[PDB]
Amino acid sequence: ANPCCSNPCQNRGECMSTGFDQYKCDCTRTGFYGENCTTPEFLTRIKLLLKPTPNTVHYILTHFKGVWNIVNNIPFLRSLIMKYVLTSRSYLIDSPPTYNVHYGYKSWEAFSNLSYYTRALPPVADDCPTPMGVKGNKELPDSKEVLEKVLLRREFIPDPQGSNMMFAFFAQHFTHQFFKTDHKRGPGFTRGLGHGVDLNHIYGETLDRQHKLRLFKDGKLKYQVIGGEVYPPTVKDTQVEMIYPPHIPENLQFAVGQEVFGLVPGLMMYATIWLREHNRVCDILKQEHPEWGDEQLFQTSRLILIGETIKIVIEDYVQHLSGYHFKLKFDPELLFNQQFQYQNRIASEFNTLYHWHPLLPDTFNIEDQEYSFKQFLYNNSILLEHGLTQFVESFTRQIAGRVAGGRNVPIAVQAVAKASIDQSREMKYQSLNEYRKRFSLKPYTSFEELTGEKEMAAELKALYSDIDVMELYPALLVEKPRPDAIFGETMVELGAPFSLKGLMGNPICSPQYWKPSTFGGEVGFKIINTASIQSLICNNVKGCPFTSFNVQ
Amino acid sequence: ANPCCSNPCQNRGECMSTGFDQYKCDCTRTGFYGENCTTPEFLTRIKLLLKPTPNTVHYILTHFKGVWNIVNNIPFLRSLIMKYVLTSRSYLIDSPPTYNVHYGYKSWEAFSNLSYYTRALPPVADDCPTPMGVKGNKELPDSKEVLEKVLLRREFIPDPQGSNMMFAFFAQHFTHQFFKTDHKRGPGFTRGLGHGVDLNHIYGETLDRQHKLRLFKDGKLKYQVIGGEVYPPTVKDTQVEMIYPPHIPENLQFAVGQEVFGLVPGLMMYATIWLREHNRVCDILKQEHPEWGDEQLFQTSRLILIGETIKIVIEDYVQHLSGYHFKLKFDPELLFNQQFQYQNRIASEFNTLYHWHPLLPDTFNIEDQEYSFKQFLYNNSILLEHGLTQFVESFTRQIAGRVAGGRNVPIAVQAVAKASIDQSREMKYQSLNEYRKRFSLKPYTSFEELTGEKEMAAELKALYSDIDVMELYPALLVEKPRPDAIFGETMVELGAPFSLKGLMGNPICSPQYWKPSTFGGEVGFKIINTASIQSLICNNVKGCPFTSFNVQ
Ligand code: HEM
Ligand code: HEM
Ligand SMILES: *[C@@H]1O[C@H](CO)[C@@H](O[C@@H]2O[C@H](CO)[C@@H](O)[C@H](O)[C@H]2NC(C)=O)[C@H](O)[C@H]1NC(C)=O
Ligand SMILES: *[C@@H]1O[C@H](CO)[C@@H](O[C@@H]2O[C@H](CO)[C@@H](O)[C@H](O)[C@H]2NC(C)=O)[C@H](O)[C@H]1NC(C)=O
Ligand SMILES: CCCCCCCCO[C@@H]1O[C@H](CO)[C@@H](O)[C@H](O)[C@H]1O
Ligand SMILES: CCCCCCCCO[C@@H]1O[C@H](CO)[C@@H](O)[C@H](O)[C@H]1O
Ligand SMILES: CCCCCCCCO[C@@H]1O[C@H](CO)[C@@H](O)[C@H](O)[C@H]1O
Ligand SMILES: CCCCCCCCO[C@@H]1O[C@H](CO)[C@@H](O)[C@H](O)[C@H]1O
Ligand SMILES: COc1ccc2cc([C@H](C)C(=O)O)ccc2c1
Ligand SMILES: COc1ccc2cc([C@H](C)C(=O)O)ccc2c1
Ligand SMILES: *[C@@H]1O[C@H](CO)[C@@H](O)[C@H](O)[C@H]1NC(C)=O
Ligand SMILES: *[C@@H]1O[C@H](CO)[C@@H](O)[C@H](O)[C@H]1NC(C)=O
Ligand SMILES: *[C@@H]1O[C@H](CO)[C@@H](O)[C@H](O)[C@H]1NC(C)=O
Ligand SMILES: *[C@H]1O[C@H](CO)[C@@H](O)[C@H](O)[C@H]1NC(C)=O
Ligand SMILES: [Cl-]
Ligand SMILES: [Cl-]
Repeated sequence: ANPCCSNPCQNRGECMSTGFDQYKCDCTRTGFYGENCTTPEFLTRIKLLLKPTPNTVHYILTHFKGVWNIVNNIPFLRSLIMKYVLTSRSYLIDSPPTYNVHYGYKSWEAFSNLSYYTRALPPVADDCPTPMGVKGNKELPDSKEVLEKVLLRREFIPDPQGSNMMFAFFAQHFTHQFFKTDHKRGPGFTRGLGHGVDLNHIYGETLDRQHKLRLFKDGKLKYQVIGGEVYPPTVKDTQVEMIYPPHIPENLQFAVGQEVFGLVPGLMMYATIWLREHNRVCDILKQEHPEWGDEQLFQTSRLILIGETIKIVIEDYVQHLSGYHFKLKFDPELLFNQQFQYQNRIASEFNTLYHWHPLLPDTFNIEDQEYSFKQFLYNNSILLEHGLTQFVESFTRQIAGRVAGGRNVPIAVQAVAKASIDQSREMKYQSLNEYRKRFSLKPYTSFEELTGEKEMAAELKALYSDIDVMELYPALLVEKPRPDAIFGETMVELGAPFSLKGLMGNPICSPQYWKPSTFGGEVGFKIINTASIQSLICNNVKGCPFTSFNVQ
Repeated sequence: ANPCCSNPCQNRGECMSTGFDQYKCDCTRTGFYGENCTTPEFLTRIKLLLKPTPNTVHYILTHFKGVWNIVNNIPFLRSLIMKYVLTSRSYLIDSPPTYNVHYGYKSWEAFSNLSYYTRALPPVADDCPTPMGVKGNKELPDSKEVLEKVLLRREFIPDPQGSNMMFAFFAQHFTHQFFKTDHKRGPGFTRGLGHGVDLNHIYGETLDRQHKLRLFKDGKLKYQVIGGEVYPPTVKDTQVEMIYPPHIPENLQFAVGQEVFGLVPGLMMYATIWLREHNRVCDILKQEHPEWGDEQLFQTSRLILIGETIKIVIEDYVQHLSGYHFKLKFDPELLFNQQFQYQNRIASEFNTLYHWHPLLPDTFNIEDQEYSFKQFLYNNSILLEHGLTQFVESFTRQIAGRVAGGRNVPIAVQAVAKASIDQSREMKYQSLNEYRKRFSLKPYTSFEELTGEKEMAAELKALYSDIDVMELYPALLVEKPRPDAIFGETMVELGAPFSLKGLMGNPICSPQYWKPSTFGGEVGFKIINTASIQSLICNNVKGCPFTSFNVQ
């Protein structure tokens, strides 16, 4: 019965009830006016005429490779373009943040309480007649039916962009520092109170956990040596709580910053690589600063690793998944003459869209072994048996699955996929098309337009009836991909703003931090500015195997 | 020991050790270069040449009233000047924040741990040969001797700016939402995790406390009615913890957001006024929104009261203490085309400088009574006996003491003033002159220059020996005042940056919050934009007595 249930205000106008059955739209700074903020100002009309579509911009970025090779070697132009990428994306994110699962209006509680994920769109109010507001049936379709018909994998569909298992596990490892759902409280709550790239998945969320993981000599993290190789220490040694099933013996209960990283050896591979990297940087800093104590060595190494992470995420990881011929750049100085907020709050919708389970293969192929999900999960003995070198060589060669395009979620994780649907509903997510509008995208007018195809589209129409009631999460996984691409339009145009804002919003990118002295001088600073996924592997994995996020 | 102990890097350059007995200065973005960041770039030379001193700017702002009267009535020019006041002041504050009591270098711990006050200047390292670094004697002078010789009141010295007890108690009430030292941890730690104007001193720091203070009908806060007058509810009724001696009568144990506010009736006066204001705003919003529930009424009223507070602080409180003929303005829109960070971390030095105990009179004069400190402390019966109307009338008439100029701290609070000195030392504060340099002020070259007189200067020279080892806090209280002013140069040039940044950094000032719908529509927004100390009192105090921050 909330008069704002229909989501009447357009173009980011805010709806407020003015009585039991009346509403008012606040069109402040939208560029539009009128009852529903749909009448454009003159300069807004000009902007809408000139603005190219995401599909047009994507086409330009993924063609003309010869022209981009030239542009990439003109620093002024590369800087200009990267600057526009950062600013245009970041403008789509509210900062300071606004809504959350419990607040569809701005409040001090929603602003101040860091235990909530924020919300890019407010929840559908509890008293609205339908799940999506006023459109659709009284109940959304059975999530098991949605899952089985259009999400579950029949035959494995490989990623045409050539993403590999190094990419899949990097995505999981990296994102799991800021997607840490507090299941005790609910799906709209997080345990990652840093709300970004703080490397708590290496160092621990709390000071007591950090201190249990630290050696307190030379800035270093605790470790063990097994057959001459460095691995994280044990739960027994450190008293650091981890999630393991009872059958895992004490010697295989590795303790790392993030309590869930014993789940799969792919996570423990990266946990081990980053642990080694921290201790490597400690050695470098000690060489430069014989006068420094353990605490400053530890803290400075952490800041360097934060920098390395952001560098690799932009110039290797995002570079790869983007598919662009343009060479992306990690350069905080690009924002120093721009309006930009050095802060971030993690959005629930960002968490939801990043459930990239179709990346996962049917089996995990290491050396000449093909491990099932059941064999792979909670099995660090696989890591010890093969070693990091073989893990990297094998993961670099193994292709990942396509995320968009439908029917590619492995059956082994069907319950996780269903949970993503169900939890979106619990959190009262607005529809796909509302989210499309929120990120300046044209609403889909049919299910065939969404999928680019007839079969799944017809299945969805029978389930949902109205395209305006289609849900965000399943839509991301069935969406028509870009040509030979891993993702469709909605994934990129939502994903990119959340991602780049989260990376550049870090305080190390602010002008008072982005200085050599922050990182122990020019040598420390250069570790950040020259970091890559290859360098990380080369320095910390025996033999310096070749690696990349693309299969060969 | 540490080669950075002498504070060699100038002009906000950062010092890093490069060995046991060698340092480097990082002059990045300072405008200077060379070993100590003292060689200016050409543009810096020009800016230095043209830039007027604070004393010259203060002169211009406090003279030429006829010209300012014209300026104040030309909106474009008033906006231009206020914009420059906000941006030039805020530029002096590091945001995101950097140092704290435990970290003299940037670290993730210092950035992320909200339990610390931040630091405008890093602490003097523990292994430095002297308290201030390398200058001065091995120990600072006896703090009791400094207190007695130059701080303690002989005869009451009234404020020549005419500040009254409404002003004094407003300062105390307002600032104690963000100065809440966690004495269990130490003077460098805070319990005010909002780090700004969140009105926790009305609503409680934690959700548990807030919920005990709330009525859960119509958005309102609980209250009691004594002699037909509204007062805060009791500790017994609410179960909220307050600090009171055990003998205080049950009905006089008033429970409010801030646990210390039973300390003096002056604080409880403002607590009662704001409580009434919250409930008054609830009534207004209920009339506008009969469809709204208790939670939205409560939250929206809180946001409105935050706005009212910022409005009153700038346009009444700061306006008064500034002494300027220019009419200051609370207008978030002034910053929308500027680079500005909507965040704040409370600085330890801001806490220290705001210990304005000389404001306090020898006795508290209400109606025909003159209460001693002993009679006034923890004595809410005084408030009940006289009533709010009489409190306002009396405190509007009673003059407060001068803060600068020396020898005006009442002996009744001598232990608090001594603690301010001792805790500054414990927190390893750098010297007055280092702080002056940090805020673009010229170092004092003698004690006579500091005080503008001979007697106190001579006592200080005998105690401290070197002007470069004079301490910040006692210096603020002995500094030569501006002509017929309450403060000297150092108080204004340090206080203003911290103050204005804390006010404008609030999320309600950000573009996504600063719109009518945030506050329940134009009716709510108007409450903020028309707020004043006179209207606060008129709306909530029987008989609408005249009030002001200056004696008439
Ligand atoms: C390696 C095999 C994997 C397994 C066995 C697995 C399993 C799971 C499970 C059981 C959950 C909890 C779901 C719930 O709350 O009910 C989860 C959450 C999640 N997964 Fe995976 N997953 C895997 C790989 C990946 C990959 C490659 C990604 C790509 C980024 C990913 C992204 C996520 C995200 C973002 C969450 C939400 C985390 C949170 O909110 O705490 N997962 N996964
Ligand atoms: C009215 C009588 C007042 C009394 C009896 C009083 C007493 C005290 C006491 C006992 C403390 C705690 C000291 C400590 O534990 O280290 C304190 C702190 C403080 N006082 Fe006052 N004071 C009064 C008025 C004022 C006024 C008018 C101001 C003006 C702003 C003020 C500013 C402060 C500040 C900023 C603190 C530090 C708060 C914190 O960090 O927790 N006080 N005062
Ligand atoms: C942030 O919000 C959550 C949700 O309201 C708070 O968690 C609740 O706190 C209340 C009051 O203490 C408890 O009674 C509930 O059991 C908590 N859990 C819920 C409702 O999920 C949390 O306290 C808030 N955090 C802060 C810092 O205030
Ligand atoms: C913020 O920093 C303080 C100071 O280091 C932390 O408090 C300490 O916590 C450690 C580890 O639990 C204890 O050994 C000390 O007793 C505490 N010291 C003091 C002075 O209180 C605090 O835990 C940090 N807060 C957060 C959120 O990490
Ligand atoms: C020639 C390529 C220039 C690089 C800029 C493109 C980076 C992504 O630019 C995006 O394009 C979309 C459609 O115009 C907009 O909706 C987004 O706000 C914008 O960030
Ligand atoms: C005529 C003055 C109108 C402009 C208002 C200026 C408000 C105070 O401006 C201050 O002046 C100081 C001395 O120049 C500077 O050091 C500070 O950075 C600046 O904020
Ligand atoms: C356009 C008008 C410019 C006139 C500016 C008057 C400058 C007054 O400058 C003087 O500077 C001294 C600095 O120590 C202070 O002690 C004096 O109080 C102050 O009057
Ligand atoms: C309220 C005063 C309590 C402390 C006073 C004793 C400390 C001695 O301090 C002295 O006080 C004299 C009298 O004011 C001054 O003439 C001297 O300059 C000063 O050194
Ligand atoms: C989380 O998912 C994504 C998907 C696509 C992205 C594309 C881009 C490029 C650089 C872009 O078009 O902005 C960035 C981040 C992205 C994150
Ligand atoms: C906390 O103590 C102060 C003292 C002086 C101030 C002056 C000003 C004016 C407007 C200024 O010169 O900026 C603002 C705030 C101030 C706070
Ligand atoms: C505003 O939207 C409503 C429904 O959302 C529609 O009926 C109405 O016509 C719109 N008003 C205008 C003036 O366009
Ligand atoms: C764990 O992996 C090993 C190989 O390292 C494999 O032989 C074993 O079967 C796995 N454990 C389980 C429970 O499947
Ligand atoms: C408290 O105030 C009352 C007047 O309201 C006064 O008579 C009494 O002396 C005071 N109590 C104490 C303990 O000083
Ligand atoms: C700073 O370096 C200068 C060189 O210009 C040197 O003369 C001076 O001694 C240094 N600083 C100090 C602490 O004197
Ligand atoms: Cl990302
Ligand atoms: Cl202030």
